[PDB]
Amino acid sequence: DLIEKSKKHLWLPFTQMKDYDENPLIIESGTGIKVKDINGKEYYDGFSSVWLNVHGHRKKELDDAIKKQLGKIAHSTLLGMTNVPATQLAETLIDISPKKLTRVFYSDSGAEAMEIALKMAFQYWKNIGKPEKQKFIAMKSYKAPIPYVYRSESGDPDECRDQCLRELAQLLEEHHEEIAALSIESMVQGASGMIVMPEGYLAGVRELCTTYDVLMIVDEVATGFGRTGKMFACEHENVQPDLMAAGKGITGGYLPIAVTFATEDIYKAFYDDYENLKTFFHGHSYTGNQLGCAVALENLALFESENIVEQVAEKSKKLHFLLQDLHALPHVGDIRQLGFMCGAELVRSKETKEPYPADRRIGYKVSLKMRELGMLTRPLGDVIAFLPPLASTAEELSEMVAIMKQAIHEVTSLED
Amino acid sequence: HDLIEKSKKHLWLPFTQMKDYDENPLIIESGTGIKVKDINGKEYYDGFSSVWLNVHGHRKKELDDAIKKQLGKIAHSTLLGMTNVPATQLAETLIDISPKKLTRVFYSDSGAEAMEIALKMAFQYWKNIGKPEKQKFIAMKSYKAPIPYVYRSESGDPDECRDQCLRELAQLLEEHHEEIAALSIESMVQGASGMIVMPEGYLAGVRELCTTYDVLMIVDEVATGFGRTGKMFACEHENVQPDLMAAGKGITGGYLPIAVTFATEDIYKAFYDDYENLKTFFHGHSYTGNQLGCAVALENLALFESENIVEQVAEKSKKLHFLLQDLHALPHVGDIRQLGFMCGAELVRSKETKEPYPADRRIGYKVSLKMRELGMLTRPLGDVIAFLPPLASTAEELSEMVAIMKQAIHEVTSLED
Ligand SMILES: *Cc1c(COP(=O)(O)O)cnc(C)c1O
Ligand SMILES: *Cc1c(COP(=O)(O)O)cnc(C)c1O
Repeated sequence: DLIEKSKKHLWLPFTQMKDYDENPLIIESGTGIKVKDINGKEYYDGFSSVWLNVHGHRKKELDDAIKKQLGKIAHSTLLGMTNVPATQLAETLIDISPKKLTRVFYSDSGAEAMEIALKMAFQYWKNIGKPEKQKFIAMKSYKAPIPYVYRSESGDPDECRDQCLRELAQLLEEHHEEIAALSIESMVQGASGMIVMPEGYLAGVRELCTTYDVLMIVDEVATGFGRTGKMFACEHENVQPDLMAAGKGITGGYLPIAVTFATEDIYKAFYDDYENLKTFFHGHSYTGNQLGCAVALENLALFESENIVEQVAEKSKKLHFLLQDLHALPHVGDIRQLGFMCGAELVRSKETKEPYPADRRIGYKVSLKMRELGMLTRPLGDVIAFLPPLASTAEELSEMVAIMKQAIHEVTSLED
Repeated sequence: HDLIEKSKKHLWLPFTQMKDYDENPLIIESGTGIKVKDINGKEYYDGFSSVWLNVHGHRKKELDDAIKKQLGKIAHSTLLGMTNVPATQLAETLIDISPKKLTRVFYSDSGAEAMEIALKMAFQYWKNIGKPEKQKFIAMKSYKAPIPYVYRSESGDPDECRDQCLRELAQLLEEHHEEIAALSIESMVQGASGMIVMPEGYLAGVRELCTTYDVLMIVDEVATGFGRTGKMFACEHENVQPDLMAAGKGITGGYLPIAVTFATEDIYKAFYDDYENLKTFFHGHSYTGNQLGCAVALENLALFESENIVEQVAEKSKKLHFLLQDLHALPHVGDIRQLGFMCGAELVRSKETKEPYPADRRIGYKVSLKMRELGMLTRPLGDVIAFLPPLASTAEELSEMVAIMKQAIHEVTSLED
């Protein structure tokens, strides 16, 4: 009856509370890559608690890092001063980030880190006397398209790539003098349905931004910290962001810490005598929280000593083969994967690739079937996301993929 | 030495000119009670409660234990489409201690996120119920409307100031309410603007006008929340019932980032419907309802109960007032403002010009640096020296911090004429 109480006082993020009331779920504990509910039923953490859990739950080293920091101080401010763990973590993050990035600006969430990146971009140009550069390009302000090869007319990766790059170039051509920055997810569009960008695409946008003197903001909130088989996904194409947002996996999934990385050139445009009004007057009260910073330092220590990134890249090879036989199912239209970042797009006809009408709630229905079959994930429309913890074993991966295959079949054959 | 050099090499600090940090850096290593200790071993009174969030002091044993216990279960699992135990229990406790009309808890990571969520809730509320014209908001200082600043008003009278500002609000609402979704206001004290305490009856007046003109009242309790003004929430001072209320900072006793937007049932129910009907509030964050933060918040609220912090703040605030009135007598202290443990001393170049020092003399900053050498941290708000001591501060500690502040103020300010 914590259950009937839950229905009374909560308002959950991104969720229709009527859906919640009809199918409540309350998690009590976790161990390894499984979480347990208040009835004792276990589930594989098939989405890494929304793309942030790295080493599974109750990871000893992580538990210990927080316990240790408690023994010193939980929180002191970064407003006008600093603390030991935030400073140490800043140096460590800079060691592993793309080389052009030299500064760490903390915040609480990935959304905050992105918002800061945009404000930085905007004020940067104003600070250096170019107040005309105030517009933004959001790749899906002006908007420019990212390749969606699966639903393209050519079905051709680099045709699609080149055509999208041509359209961005046109946008850049006639408005660059007015544009402060372009924002883009690194390599994989998450919320859009785990859409992996064709080779050379991200590199191409970097090139255009440099050419037309526009700051490139790269969102690594989902992709960062090993998720795609590289520490940061922009390593796949050797891209150097001007500003880079990270969060989620940074703390191994334990606590809210997020970061906006900037280059030295951006930082110095705000560095001056106070009187000169160059200061970046933004931030948050919990910025650089010791508890969160302490757990992130140990998270990173583990990446190094557990060779997590190599292990992810290795395991991703067999994972691909498991997924392709998933492709065989009558309603699996497309399989998309980069590292442990995967999605299975569901469709009513794989020949015409016509989707189900949204009102058949296929994605939701699959997620519920997987739930009863003992696995958590979150659907994106009718794309079944699969983002297993980075510590997942080959065995655990094959078990999670099997549950996906069964749920998809059991649901979609009724067409639900 | 190299910690200090590394600090200058890779950090970009919030709300701070890094050149200022570079010439006077400060790195904190630990905390005990209401004191923090830097890496050189120098100790400082936490005069601003680590920027208005520290409640019981640092390394509060019960707080530490609460987090260790929760670690033994699970650190984080999602509230996206499901929930967890600590977040569920905390929500019930929060509803019990919050204004009665507020029945729903929507978690986020920060006070800013919780205010952003309140705005989006209000906007979509009106659209959901078929009045999409209600798309603007009022921000008290979107239309802006003025809050009473009694100290440098014509009359210097609270009632007169209150009544005038309410008259301006009423006219704005009379003329534009059909286009307005919500009004946003800090509860009783404007913090960042200089710890400006609202005159008696003003907040209630705002609530009445909002109700009268069908505008949702968003009350920001991020600074005032959790005992800071000598009530659990500041809107208790005038018995006001917000439509939406933002809370953060002190919620966890100052340990961890968790935040809440409270809503009424009428608001909640406008988003509750068959999914196909498109009433859903599609916003939120990945760390919403984080177990570690919710666990420490539950123990924070337990300690509020078992030590009645709120009554103690209200009691100690009486003597604090006397100590501040003493400060008020210094040549360059123009005004003293206080509600509970939420205080500011406004510094002026002339007491009955109340002419401020030119901003470029950096008086507030200079005073804050002098307090630092004197063993006490705070942050100035322009030339207002904020004083927001942890709620657990003793009468003796309160007198000690006020004395450092007094000394710092005359020491700096006597050299500026
Ligand atoms: C602290 C504060 C905020 C912002 O909260 P953050 O956690 O720093 O993002 C909002 N409103 C008021 C009144 C505050 O004091
Ligand atoms: C998670 C996510 C965000 C937002 O992060 P929050 O912590 O939920 O605010 C931003 N960008 C991307 C790519 C994300 O995956």
